[PDB]
Amino acid sequence: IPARLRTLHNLVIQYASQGRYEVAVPLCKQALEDLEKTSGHDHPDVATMLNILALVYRDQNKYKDAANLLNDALAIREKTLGKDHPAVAATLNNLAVLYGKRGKYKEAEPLCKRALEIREKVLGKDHPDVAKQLNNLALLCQNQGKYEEVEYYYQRALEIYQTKLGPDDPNVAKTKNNLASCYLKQGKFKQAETLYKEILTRAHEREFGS
Repeated sequence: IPARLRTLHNLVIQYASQGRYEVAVPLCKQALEDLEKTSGHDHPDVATMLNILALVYRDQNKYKDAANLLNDALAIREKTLGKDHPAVAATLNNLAVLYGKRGKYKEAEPLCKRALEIREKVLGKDHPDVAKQLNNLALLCQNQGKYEEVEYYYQRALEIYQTKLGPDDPNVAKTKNNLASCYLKQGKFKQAETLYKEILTRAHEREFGS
């Protein structure tokens, strides 16, 4: 991300995190206006700026306002960076999240799957950004009740995370809790209780010393 933009990012998110949207929002909109003046609309820095203001709106739960901006950012990024660029998968995942926040889980799912395929096609089927996207897809299938698909995506992500980061990785514990719940939802008690035992024991192990 360009340097003068992330400084603005830090400043605006600081304001947002104090609930001071009356300052965060004008700063983003003016910065967007001034960016457009310098480089015209179809420029990566404009998409980046739109993503910052979409985050601020999301932080206020203005979900449809945020999607409008990211839909604009997505078209910019596809034209300027390409249909398979990682930033396009980033913008697709955020749109999947915003549609899901409006109960529009059937619109969300293609967007999230595309972001997954983009990340596999760039980072390889084993990258942990793929696991992260898998966790995001799993959560969306859960809100549609597709528990066999949830369990598949969580297993894939647990395997990426645990074979590629530590067994003591925050995400490994996070993905194990998610999958454990999903087993219990399905009635697969002995699979659910196998995972729960691991979580407890490893937690006890972490606090205890050598």
